[PDB]
Amino acid sequence: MNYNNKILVSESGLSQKHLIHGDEELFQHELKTIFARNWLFLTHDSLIPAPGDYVTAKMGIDEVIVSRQNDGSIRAFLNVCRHRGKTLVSVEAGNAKGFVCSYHGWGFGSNGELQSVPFEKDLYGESLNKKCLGLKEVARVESFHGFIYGCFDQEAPPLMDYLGDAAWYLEPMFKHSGGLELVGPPGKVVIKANWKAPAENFVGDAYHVGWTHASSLRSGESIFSSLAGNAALPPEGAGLQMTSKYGSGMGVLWDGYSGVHSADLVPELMAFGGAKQERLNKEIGDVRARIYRSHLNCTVFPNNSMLTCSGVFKVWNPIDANTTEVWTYAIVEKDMPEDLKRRLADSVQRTVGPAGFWESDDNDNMETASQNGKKYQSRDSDLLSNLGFGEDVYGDAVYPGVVGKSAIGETSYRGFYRAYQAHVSSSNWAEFEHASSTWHTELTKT
Amino acid sequence: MNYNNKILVSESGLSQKHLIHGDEELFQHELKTIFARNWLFLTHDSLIPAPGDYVTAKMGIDEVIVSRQNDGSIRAFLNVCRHRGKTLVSVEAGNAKGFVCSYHGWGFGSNGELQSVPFEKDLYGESLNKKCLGLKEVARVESFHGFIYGCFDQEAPPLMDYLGDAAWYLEPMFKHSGGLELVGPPGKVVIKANWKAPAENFVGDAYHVGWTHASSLRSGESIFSSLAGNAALPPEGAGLQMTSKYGSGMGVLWDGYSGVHSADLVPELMAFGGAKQERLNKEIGDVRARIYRSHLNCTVFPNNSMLTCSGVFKVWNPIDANTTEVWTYAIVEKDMPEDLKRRLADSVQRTVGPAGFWESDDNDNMETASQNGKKYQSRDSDLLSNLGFGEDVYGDAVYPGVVGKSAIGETSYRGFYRAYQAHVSSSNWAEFEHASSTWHTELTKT
Amino acid sequence: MNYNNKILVSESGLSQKHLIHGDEELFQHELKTIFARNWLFLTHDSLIPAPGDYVTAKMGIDEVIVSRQNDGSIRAFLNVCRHRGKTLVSVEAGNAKGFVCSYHGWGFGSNGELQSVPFEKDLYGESLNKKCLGLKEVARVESFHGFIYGCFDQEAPPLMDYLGDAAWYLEPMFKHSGGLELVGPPGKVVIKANWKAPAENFVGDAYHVGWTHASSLRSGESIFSSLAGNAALPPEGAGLQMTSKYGSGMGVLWDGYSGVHSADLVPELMAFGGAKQERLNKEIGDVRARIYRSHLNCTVFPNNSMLTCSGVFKVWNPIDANTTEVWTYAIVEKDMPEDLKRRLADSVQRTVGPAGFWESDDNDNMETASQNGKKYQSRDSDLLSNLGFGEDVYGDAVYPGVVGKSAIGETSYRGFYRAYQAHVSSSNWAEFEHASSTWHTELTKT
Amino acid sequence: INIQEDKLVSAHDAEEILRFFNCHDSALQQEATTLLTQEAHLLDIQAYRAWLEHCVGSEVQYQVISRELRAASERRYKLNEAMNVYNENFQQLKVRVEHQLDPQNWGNSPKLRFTRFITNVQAAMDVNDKELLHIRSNVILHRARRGNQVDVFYAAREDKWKRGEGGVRKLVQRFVDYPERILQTHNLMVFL
Amino acid sequence: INIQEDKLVSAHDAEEILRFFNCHDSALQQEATTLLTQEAHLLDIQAYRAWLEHCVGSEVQYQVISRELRAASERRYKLNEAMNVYNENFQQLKVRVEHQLDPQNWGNSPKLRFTRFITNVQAAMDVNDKELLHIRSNVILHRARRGNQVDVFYAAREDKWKRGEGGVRKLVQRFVDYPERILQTHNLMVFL
Amino acid sequence: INIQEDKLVSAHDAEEILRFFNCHDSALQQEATTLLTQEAHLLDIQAYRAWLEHCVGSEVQYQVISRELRAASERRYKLNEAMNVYNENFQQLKVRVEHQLDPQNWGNSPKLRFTRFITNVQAAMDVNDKELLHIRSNVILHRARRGNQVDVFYAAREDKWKRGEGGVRKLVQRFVDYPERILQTHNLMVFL
Ligand code: FES
Ligand code: FES
Ligand code: FES
Ligand SMILES: [Fe+3]
Ligand SMILES: [Fe+3]
Ligand SMILES: [Fe+3]
Repeated sequence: MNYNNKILVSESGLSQKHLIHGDEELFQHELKTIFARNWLFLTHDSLIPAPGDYVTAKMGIDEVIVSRQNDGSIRAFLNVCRHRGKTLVSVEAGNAKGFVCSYHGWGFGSNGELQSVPFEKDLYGESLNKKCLGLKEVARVESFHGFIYGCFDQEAPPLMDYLGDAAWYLEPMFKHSGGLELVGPPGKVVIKANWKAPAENFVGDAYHVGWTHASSLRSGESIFSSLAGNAALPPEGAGLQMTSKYGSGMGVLWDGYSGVHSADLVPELMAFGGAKQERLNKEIGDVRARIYRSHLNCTVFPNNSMLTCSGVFKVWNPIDANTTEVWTYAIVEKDMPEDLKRRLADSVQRTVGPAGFWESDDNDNMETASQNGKKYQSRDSDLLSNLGFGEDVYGDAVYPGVVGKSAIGETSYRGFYRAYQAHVSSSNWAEFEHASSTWHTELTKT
Repeated sequence: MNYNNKILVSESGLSQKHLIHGDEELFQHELKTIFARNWLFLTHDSLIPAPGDYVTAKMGIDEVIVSRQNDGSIRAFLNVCRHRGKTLVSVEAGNAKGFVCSYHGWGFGSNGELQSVPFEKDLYGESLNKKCLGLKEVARVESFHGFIYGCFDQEAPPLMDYLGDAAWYLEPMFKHSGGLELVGPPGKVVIKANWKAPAENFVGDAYHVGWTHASSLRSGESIFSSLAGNAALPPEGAGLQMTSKYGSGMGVLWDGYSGVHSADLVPELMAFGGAKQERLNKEIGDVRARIYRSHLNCTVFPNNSMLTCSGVFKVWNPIDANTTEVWTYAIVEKDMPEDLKRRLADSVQRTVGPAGFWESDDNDNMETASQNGKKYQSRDSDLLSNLGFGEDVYGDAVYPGVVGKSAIGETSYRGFYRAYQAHVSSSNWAEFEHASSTWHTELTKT
Repeated sequence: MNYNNKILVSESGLSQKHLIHGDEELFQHELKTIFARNWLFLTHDSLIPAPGDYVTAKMGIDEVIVSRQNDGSIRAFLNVCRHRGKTLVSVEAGNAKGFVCSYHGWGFGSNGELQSVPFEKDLYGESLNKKCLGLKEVARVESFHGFIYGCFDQEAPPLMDYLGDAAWYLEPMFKHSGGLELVGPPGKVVIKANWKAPAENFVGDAYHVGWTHASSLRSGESIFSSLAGNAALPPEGAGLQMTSKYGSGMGVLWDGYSGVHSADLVPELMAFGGAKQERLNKEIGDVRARIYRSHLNCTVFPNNSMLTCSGVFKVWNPIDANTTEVWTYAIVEKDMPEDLKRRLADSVQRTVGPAGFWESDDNDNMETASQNGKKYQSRDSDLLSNLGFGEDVYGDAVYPGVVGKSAIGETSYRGFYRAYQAHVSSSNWAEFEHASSTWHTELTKT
Repeated sequence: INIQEDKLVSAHDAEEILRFFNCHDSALQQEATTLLTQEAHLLDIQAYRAWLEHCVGSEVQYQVISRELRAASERRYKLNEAMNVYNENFQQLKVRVEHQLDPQNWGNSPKLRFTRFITNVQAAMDVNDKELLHIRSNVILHRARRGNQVDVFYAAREDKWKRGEGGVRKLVQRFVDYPERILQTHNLMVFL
Repeated sequence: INIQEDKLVSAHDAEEILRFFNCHDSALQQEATTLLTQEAHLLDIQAYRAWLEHCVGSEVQYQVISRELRAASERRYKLNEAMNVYNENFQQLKVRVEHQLDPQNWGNSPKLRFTRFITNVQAAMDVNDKELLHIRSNVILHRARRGNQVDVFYAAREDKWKRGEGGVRKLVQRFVDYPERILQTHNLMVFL
Repeated sequence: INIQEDKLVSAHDAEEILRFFNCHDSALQQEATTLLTQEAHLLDIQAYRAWLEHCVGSEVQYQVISRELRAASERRYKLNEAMNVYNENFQQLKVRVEHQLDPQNWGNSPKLRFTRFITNVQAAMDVNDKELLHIRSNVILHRARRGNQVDVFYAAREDKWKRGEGGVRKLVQRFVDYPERILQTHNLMVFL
């Protein structure tokens, strides 16, 4: 397939070829043009707070070690020994000054440097140039209010610029709330879906909720429970959708601070969120204080998703075109009482974790949609994302980005796929930029 | 591999490259040139008799919904939602006026039309062109005496013409007997063989029976039991072999109406078949009435096989070059007593079903022959099908098609593979026809 | 990938691209340029001593039948019927005059000839040219002191020439000891590593032993036990490393006759080896008699490895780029007492067999190093094998081959990979020879 | 069980619960465990004739079904719900045993290896036929052959056993509703 | 057990050994086996309401954890060692049961098939609370759906059971430390 | 069993049937079940020293074989039919235990997870040695490590146990004929 020319996503992001969820050659191409190019979620300050603390993380199909340095910075390195290529670290988290390889005993610092080699003097003499044998380092590591992302491509935009218009929506919860903590360890489960299926669903899919999650809505008694079985459409002005130049997007459901949480947590959460909002009105204005306590379903392009207020944080780790390893953390506000934090974390896993009854509702949707992309008569078929097209705006006086002023639509699909197509057909960041110079015009046609 | 030029099957069908049972690139090519082009078995009238009755079926690797319409016709559609591509129907059979997608709730009629979309007015307004969003329909659906076949290619010959000279042999049992019923549900088992291995075995392989099935012949006491261990060759004139332009073929074993059925059913069957034959002599002539009660081992090209009289009906559903999903039904004569029909159906599954002791004898044959097609030193080796070559006739005054007038030979292999090669090397039906304009001359050389 | 031009192994064998352990297209290319070209281990005289005795063996991914002929020679044939390609023999060893196919009953002799066909007269008449339908024969089969190797390529060097300078080291144990016996049956286990990972480790890796095998060294009380945890480097002159033109190589650890064997066997072995050495001094000279009772870790290129004195014999049978089927035999000296032979065989399996506690230490090393070769950021990375480079010699007055006069280094890696690269980039033996005309000069640079 | 409230429960399944929750006779549970362990041992060593002689009643029905996947809410479509993978009388079991033992059963060389794991044994005497014993048990059956073929089967068995010749309890009915619709074990050519 | 000598053994695991190696009460082992076999039978037929009513105590904690992979020699890193796949009270179990039984639970059509294998039952009365029964058992749980999906789960269960309404023993705590860190079964949406 | 009639049955297998079909001593079956469940519990928590001390006799032979695939009709080829995956005396078992517990056993970090399922227990006293207990049982052994590695082992065990120090019954022989010829579990580095 010639990725320079093949129209995988149509103009304005209105449709995508079904093969994108099934084609293994495209998956291999995405490793280069999506995962090796873009910012990928690694960890949170809260999981590696002290010098020498480390975690392992995936970046695409690669595994990295992410380590808190003595100077307080974070550096990340391929989890691969520079000698004969053994995996260096076999655990998920810990604290160490360095990492010794279990094959021949080479010792690397927490800073990636090759510090020792057994019997170096007797064996290598002075001939081993250890200065050139440090672990392969992730070129870019940056933080968004404690959330640490990495990028293999030195040419990437700064993380803040990469978030584009999405950042404005995230800041009330990520910054002005006093900050968030990631509660580990994550749940980890493999699903037989393409990584794009959950990514697209979280970025932009409010339409499915009433039908897909009918049983979870009815059974759990959450705040959004009137939606069960499409019994009731959200009212006028219940929310909006947004997207951005580099593909990140989200839905906003006004006031839904208790999110997916079952009635057991609703009163406590609605009190806590409302109290903080009252304080934030004075600091950031009524609209943004309201956004703070509004439910955001967001994907940070390509494969990191979250539900603010529900407190869900997801990584869709790619394995192959129909296999994805799903990592599920809880996010909590630092200033919540510890007992509430504990109960919130358990409720996140209860709802969307490995035995998450809500997330179970989505399994067949994402698995069969992905697997159908391999089937001969479906490969060249068009997946549709035209809901709300012709009603999106850009440059709004109150809400930035390309915005659909309705709770339910496919605005965020279109922006996600526009960015995806621009990357897949480009060889580097400069080419992506050239391909994206009229991004918002494209999205707001008709 | 250049399929226009590569000789995968030699002239006259005398040999085939072993790689055809192992090569995954060829398997992908067959999805286009075999499965997307040819007629494939779907279901029987007896399984979807009433309006709204439906089954799911495979066509190659694609899944279809096959539905009885209100006007009595049958239409078939890809089992894939037109929105985001989820599998629509997750069951094997039922009755419904339509199908609702569990992802976003789109509702399709039994006629494939997009009938409803949740909140269409509020969400899409008048902008959704539902008339263009019906399920992707199988272009051709036709019946052969209640047996329903489909074809994705509008350019295919009519099913009757496609059966060619094979139809003449099938009609006594399929038509003049008063008709057949398919008894479901089928057994379903995955085998680690290429779909062509069982297809070729059923189309034309009487030679294996005495040796492969020695233990089943000896143990079951069936009518063909003298063959066990190659203890006895069938006598002179015990049967014949035939093949046809579009690849379908069969063996005929004169008078073997009880087939694989164990001695418990032999007397009852031989009485029933003989009685009907006596009536059919007057209607269709002695030869054809005899064919009615003669055992036919047939493959309807590419991947549907049957044993008449034994009452076995098989679909060899392709998964990959060394994986096939085997569907096993029983076929019974409509006018048999119900108790006999029941016992016949159980006996079919007993012998050739998921725990079929006869079919178990064939497993290693087909699996290892297929898997050896992947092995380096065997890929370019020649599978032989020369038995009886130079003794076949065409245009016989009594028996139509290319015919070998002997019970045991490889006539039907040659015709199967001649058609296969003509398809694999052609881009459409017109090219297949051009490649087949001297089909019978090729088969009857020397 | 263009294998004529792609530098997979750098000059002097100093590094290799990590992708060589992961790339499936390269694995397929190796089937042609490595496995179909080179000598591969089949069996030992001791396993097929009598006329009609046979074993099955793998040669690359192909399976062969290896059979003792009536005249005392050994011939080997593809385990694939010449009719429809079924696997002929389903057992690992036996005694027979021939092999009958279970599909249609064709009968082949122990000499590969097609001897009978059921009902030949009635079915084929005189038309079957049985003389042309013998099993596909392995072109070359030769013995090295009872160890039988095969080669599909008629153009290969004789086995003795192929062993090159390695033969000199093996002869004291293989020839002058009175000869070895292979004790079957082998252990068989699948590991998720590329075949080259264990091959390279056995050919040349003494460096890993103290660290990788720390727990086995400490727990087992073997003769090399002072190495545990890199507590002690072997002294000066403790051994050497060698390699050869056609890729075979080994390490030599002076005097280590009891090898990996736990203290229970050490005194008995050290007595037995020492006694034989005293006799061999007179016959082959002190140096070679010492080599006899010195531990050799050798790979006979490409995929047969051994530890003399420990008595380990391995075949690394390739399945795919990250899958290998490991066969483990014991080798014993024919003139050892039978009770010692029995205990030695059990000790081999105890240490390096399917539950071998030593070999278990190596699993993660080889599996992760191989699997990392598939990971995007590692494919183009360089595996290093520069230890000892610039200190190797060729043409030494005492020790032949390219020799590093130190127990620990990467000399044998370099020779292995030099030969590998010369094969991968060549279309036949003549091209390999042209690519290897300065093999030792290349290895001894700087 | 109230199957109007417990919406996922079949009438058949509810009837079988009631049978065992009522009975408790600990000695019967032990007798049943012995019976089934001995049966499994005979099968595992491929003593199929011994199994017929010692474990299988002359009036046996040995039945394994595969049920078509239908909508949970389905109420109109009424055609055959299941097919019989096995539905054997004693003579038909004997045919299968002879097929296993025939020296031209090529697929039995080299010899297969079976290991059976029987768990969750429950036993209750029939209310009406005081000599009929109901036994329920689950089986994992592992079959290994030809170096690298391994198939694992999982099932629940509803049995009836009755005292026969010599007072030996023998199997008079076995019913299995096989849980996997599409078999991924090559065939179901094993005695569950 | 001396965990200074038996270096791989956790303090928690050593405590549980001591509990059962001390007790032997063969009748208790039998009562426990019955309890667990009946529980498993109810679950296997998807009688989730019956399971709640007959097997689960009002004060239950139903907990399944997944422990982060840490170095055996780790001693400094002190953050949350595990997450809760399940950590349910009775009301939260009831929500899960209602979700299973809801006729708009699309993933339950066609009906799932469950088979559970309970083994290695051990039982001991609590030393201090004479009405609290400790039961340990292992489970293999086979789930089959939609033709060709098969998931097999493996776990050890540490239970506490107490006599409740009507004198019926009911589950008051279940603890499972799930042995596989990354699930390869799509989800863990099964009651272990 | 008549192995001339039951053609697939080995003489060895027929001898073992006879041993258990003769005995019935229900209390012995229960003692054996306890013994094996406790052994499995010790192994599952990796209390390998405790296992040696409490479960393994000083005179033990611990043997697991792998038999070469030969023709069912083979009668001429007479070379070694099997190799020993394990064939351990007490000292050799101790070496293996020390290797497991060594803090430089890198493959044991992060800690492995074992779950064992013991079924089909049969027990009979030896006819001649009144203090020797024959126990047969089957095991499923699940090993999980490093996030996504899972290996499942299946075997039948023929054991001899004898009362030793303190009157505690200990294992004096274990024999396993491993059913899979080519292992697909990376290694067989587990105590069956
Ligand atoms: S591979 Fe890491 S030290 Fe050699
Ligand atoms: S995928 Fe079917 S309604 Fe959306
Ligand atoms: S395939 Fe061997 S005789 Fe036909
Ligand atoms: Fe959802
Ligand atoms: Fe057949
Ligand atoms: Fe090693």
